Amino acid sequence: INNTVALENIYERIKYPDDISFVENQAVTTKEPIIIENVEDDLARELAFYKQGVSSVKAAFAKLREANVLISRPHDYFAEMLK
Amino acid sequence: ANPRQRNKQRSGKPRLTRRNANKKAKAKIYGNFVIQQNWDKHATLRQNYARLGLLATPNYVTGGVEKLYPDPTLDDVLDKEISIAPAKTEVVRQLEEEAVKKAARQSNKMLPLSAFEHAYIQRLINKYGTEDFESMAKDVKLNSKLFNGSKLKNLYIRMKA
Amino acid sequence: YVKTWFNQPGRKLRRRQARQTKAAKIAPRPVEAIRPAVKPPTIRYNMKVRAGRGFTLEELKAAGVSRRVASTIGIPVDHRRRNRSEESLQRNVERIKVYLAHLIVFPRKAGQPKKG
Amino acid sequence: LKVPPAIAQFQKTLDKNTATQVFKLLNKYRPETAAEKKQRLVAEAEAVANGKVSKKPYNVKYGLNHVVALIEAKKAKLVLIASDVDPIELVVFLPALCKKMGVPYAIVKNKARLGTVIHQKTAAVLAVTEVREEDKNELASIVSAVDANFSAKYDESRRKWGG
Amino acid sequence: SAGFVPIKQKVLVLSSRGVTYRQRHLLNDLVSMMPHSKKDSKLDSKDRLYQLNELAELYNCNNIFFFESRRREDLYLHIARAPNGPTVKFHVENLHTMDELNMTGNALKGSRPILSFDKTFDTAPHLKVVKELLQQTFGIPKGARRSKPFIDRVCTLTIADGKIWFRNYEEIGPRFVMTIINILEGSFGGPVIYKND
Amino acid sequence: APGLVVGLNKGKTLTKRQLPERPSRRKGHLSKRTAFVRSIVREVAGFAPYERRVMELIRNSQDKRARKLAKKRLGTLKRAKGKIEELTSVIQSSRLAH
Amino acid sequence: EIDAGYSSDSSTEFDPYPDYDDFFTNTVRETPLSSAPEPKRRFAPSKHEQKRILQLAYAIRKGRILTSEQRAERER
Amino acid sequence: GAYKYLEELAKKKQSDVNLFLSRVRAWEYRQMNVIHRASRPSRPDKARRLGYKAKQGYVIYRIRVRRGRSARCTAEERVGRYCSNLRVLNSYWVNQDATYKFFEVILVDPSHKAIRRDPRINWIVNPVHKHRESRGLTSIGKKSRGIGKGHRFWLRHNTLSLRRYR
RNA sequence: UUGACCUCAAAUCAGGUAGGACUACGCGCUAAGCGCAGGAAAAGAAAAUAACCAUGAUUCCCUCAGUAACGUGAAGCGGGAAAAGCUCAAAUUUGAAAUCUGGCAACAUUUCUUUUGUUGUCCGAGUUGUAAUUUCAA
RNA sequence: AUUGGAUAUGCCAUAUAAAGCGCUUUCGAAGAGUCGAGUUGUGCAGCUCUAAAUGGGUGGUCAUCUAA
RNA sequence: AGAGCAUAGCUGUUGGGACCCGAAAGAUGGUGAACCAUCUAGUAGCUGGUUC
Repeated sequence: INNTVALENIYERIKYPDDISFVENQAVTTKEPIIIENVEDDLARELAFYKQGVSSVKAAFAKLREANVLISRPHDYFAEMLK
Repeated sequence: ANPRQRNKQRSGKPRLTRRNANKKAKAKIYGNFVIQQNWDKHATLRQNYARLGLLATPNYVTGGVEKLYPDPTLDDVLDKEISIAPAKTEVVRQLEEEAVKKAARQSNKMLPLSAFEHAYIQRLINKYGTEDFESMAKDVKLNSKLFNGSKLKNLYIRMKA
Repeated sequence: YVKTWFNQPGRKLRRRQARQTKAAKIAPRPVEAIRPAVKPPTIRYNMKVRAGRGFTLEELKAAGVSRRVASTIGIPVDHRRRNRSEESLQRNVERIKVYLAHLIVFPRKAGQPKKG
Repeated sequence: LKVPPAIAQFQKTLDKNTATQVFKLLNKYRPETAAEKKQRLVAEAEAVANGKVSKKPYNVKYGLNHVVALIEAKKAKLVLIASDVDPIELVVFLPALCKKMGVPYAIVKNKARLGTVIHQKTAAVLAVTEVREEDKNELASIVSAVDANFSAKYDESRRKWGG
Repeated sequence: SAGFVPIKQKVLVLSSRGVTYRQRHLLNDLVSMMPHSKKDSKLDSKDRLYQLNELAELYNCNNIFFFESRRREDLYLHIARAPNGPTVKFHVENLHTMDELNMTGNALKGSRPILSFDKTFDTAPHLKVVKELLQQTFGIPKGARRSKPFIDRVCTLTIADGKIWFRNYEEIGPRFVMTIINILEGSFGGPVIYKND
Repeated sequence: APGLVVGLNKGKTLTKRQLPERPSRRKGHLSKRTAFVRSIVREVAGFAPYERRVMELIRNSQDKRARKLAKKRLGTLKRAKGKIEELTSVIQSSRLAH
Repeated sequence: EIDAGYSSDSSTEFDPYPDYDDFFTNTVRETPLSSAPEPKRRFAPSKHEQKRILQLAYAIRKGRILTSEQRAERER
Repeated sequence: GAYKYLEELAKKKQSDVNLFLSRVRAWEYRQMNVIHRASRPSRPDKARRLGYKAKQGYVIYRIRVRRGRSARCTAEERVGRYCSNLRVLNSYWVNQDATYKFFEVILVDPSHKAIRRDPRINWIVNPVHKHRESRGLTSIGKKSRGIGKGHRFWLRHNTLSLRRYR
């Protein structure tokens, strides 16, 4: 099993268009792997996830400001919350 | 304690005392007569069966048995015909013979014919013979009840005796 | 609530007398019916042989006891069980054959009408 | 309300003359009463007791299950359905079943008239499967009238919602 | 015709007979998480999975989310692309629902979240497919109905000890241990091409 | 001897048997009489209000809408597929004689 | 493929008295509905009355039932 | 014969034939008492498969229950108290509308000699069968308490079993 | 003008039956309240388990097992006690409603002049279905 | 003195009957406001909708059952 | 180159009313125009007591 050639072809065929905007794509997949080797422990995993989320948030906020996407939630604009 | 029970203590009427408390009382053997005449009313049914030469269980026993004395293939299991088994005791021998003799007394399973049956089969026989039962069945003028050749054969075979 | 077992020996005795009563009624014939030998249904116990419920219809056909006369001589019939292997068939066909070897069935009175 | 076509088809029954002719033929094939049948059996029983072959009877067939099985056997030559069965579902399929299986049928007035024929209080349906050779013409003439006066007539009215 | 006002992504969420309160509430949360999920009724058949494309075609969904609760004990999630596409079977354990007290997050319904993926997904071609399928599904497409232009959550997936940890941050509340079981090349069919081992 | 042995083991030699099929497994087999009865009653009883809606949607070649109604009506795609196939056959049979 | 579109009536955001339609009885069935073989009993004198005749004869022999001649002469 | 046709017709309940009858019969049923005697079952096929025989000793009673315990369970109990000299055999849904659910109850006369002498229905004469509906011993009573065979279906738990030798 | 059937009534008509009490144990509805039984009740001859060399209604006991599952808390298997299987609906008896309650008249019979039947006859029930046959093991 | 089930035997016995198991160039019916689906309250119940015929249920395409 | 298993006793400890008595409630079902009977041995960090 594990047909690498077939899997790569499927991934390329179903690959999303990278030309989409960062806000539109909403993807923050970077190149530096923020993955703690001690992720089995709760503290190391939480720190690695928080660092990845912080970098993702900063990149998204910068892209949103560049793309004129008002990421700041307005208090006046009331909508049903997820929770 | 209860008011119904004080009702009886405070009344001179006697109780419905019934004296049917017999412990160590074993049940007496009705059913058979040969077994009744060879039953030790003290011994257990296991002991009584074993002494009589019978089996109380055809299966296993779920406990240790009483020891009183220091005693010192498909085609083969399908077409085999076991020739009964010997009768270890005389009581089992007595049961065996009376059953064989009782079969001899009630051994006439064969039936006689009647007036209606005899005339029915005879009338069919005179016209068709005593060997062609298939053609006998296919006749409807004489075989009004519409018996098949197998019921006509039994009538013919039964008429002789 | 506590279930107390002070009647453990009074139950033991009552069950013996029920056996004694059952014999007194049908004393020439066994107090229990015969049972087949079946293999328990798991990887843990399939190497044991234990008593089953009744004999299959393939087992009775092969032995020679029709399913109607089987019960009348104390041979239980389990219609649910079947014979997926020949070992179970021949193991229990032989069991019926041995039981019939030792069987003394007492004749019954049969109606014999005078006419035809 | 608006009556469905399968329930409205019972309001257009068989007319005066044809029903009278139909019941005239039925009354020549009435079944045999309980009081008479006993008399016929004791006559035959007495004959066999003192000292001792017959012919198949000829009577109209009744009973819902019996008749429906006779239609599906393609045995019924004429099926006569009461028009006032209290649960109508008991006969609601009989006209369509007779159409499917090629049997002449008619919806006649009152279960009691069918009931009277067979010495019962009520009959839901009656079927004629076999008649004596003497009356083959009479049954053929009646069936032609039923076709002309019941099946040829209405016809469209049974496909239209009633009421 | 083929479809009016075609939104890029739609999600079909189902469950099998033998589902539980912890499992159903998980299904409800994911359905409420994204607005282009078409919540549907159970699938009485657990045998002919080939009919799943018929539900997707009928309901105009391209992403299929099927919940299989074997022994009503373990949750198996299949994610597939309706037109052909690869079917991926997943394992879900360590259930945490919206009633738990460790919950402290609160996002906005319809707000498009930011997709953050572990870099190990780029190490293996099958992990690339799994990562690719996840972003096209969790990522709410533009123009989705009942979707808000705001952003209030970020989904984080980290592959720890061979098991993906899907955590949503404002912790939003959805908590489970994402484990890959195997991968089917076709839509709930075809020969198996990858075993996670 | 007429007794049973309990426990131990038995010859592991195996010989499989091909058992015939049980009459209880015959359930679900359509009959000629039951097919006839169900077709008669299908005609006589008429159609449900939702079955009429489905047949008219099939008539105008709105199959996607027809399946959406039947699946919402009955409650499963499996039931919808059978209902659509049965009503489509009715449409063809009626269209022959209509 | 799928195009993930939305139907014109997607939830994500007529002759009420028709004439009878003969799609099944428009053609007549030629053959019986049952293939069960005919029993012999229908071609033979009934066994019901033969059972009844025999138990009427027994009562006549035992005098439980007044014979037709005896009953008729008793009416006079 | 025709009982097969009756049951396949009963399956189609929104059908034109059945819908018209359900509306019409619901009207006539509402014009009567809540519990009234029926001359004959309105679905003779359902009564027959549930146990009704057309002989003296068997009784059919029609009852209406307010729609929205089980209504079918409540139909059996209320008819059981009305005809208290009868045992309830079974019960079947016949009709319904927006307000009422209509049920028909099969009851047998335990004191009738035709029932007392039929070995097939003899069993209901025995006093252990008084008020089977009052004890959840009918078809819908058994289902209501989840009585059945399978994995879908109290003294034994809480007790401390202290044996003689322990 | 008559009759048949249908539906609804009446009778201090004939024959029945229900209620209330007990309630240790049973079964329900909702400890208590409410309903209903028996000498036991309930359950019960698989729309049951399993994945094996397969088992075989129900109930109970031991064990499984304080295990699995989600502090709660089993069940399959295994050991034992007891073992018993069946009845209909759905297929025309159709060469014959073969079925049954009741009245009347005899006869027999009794835990019993108190009980319970038999035979004959007449009415009624029933063909909108009472018997026989059949129950998937077929 | 009341009765159990048996045994021996007498008299009756409507057998022109009723069965079991051999075979098949013939047939073989199987329970619906239910199952199922959606949603609420405590599997069950309410309410909306409402089926099928190698079907349906329940387990691991196979096995196993055959509800109302 | 296995030391465990069972039974009994003492000791500790955990849960059962749990060393004894003593606490303001409330619930279900009734009586009289609050009362009564169960739940109830309700809730204990506490009080008083606890035998050669």
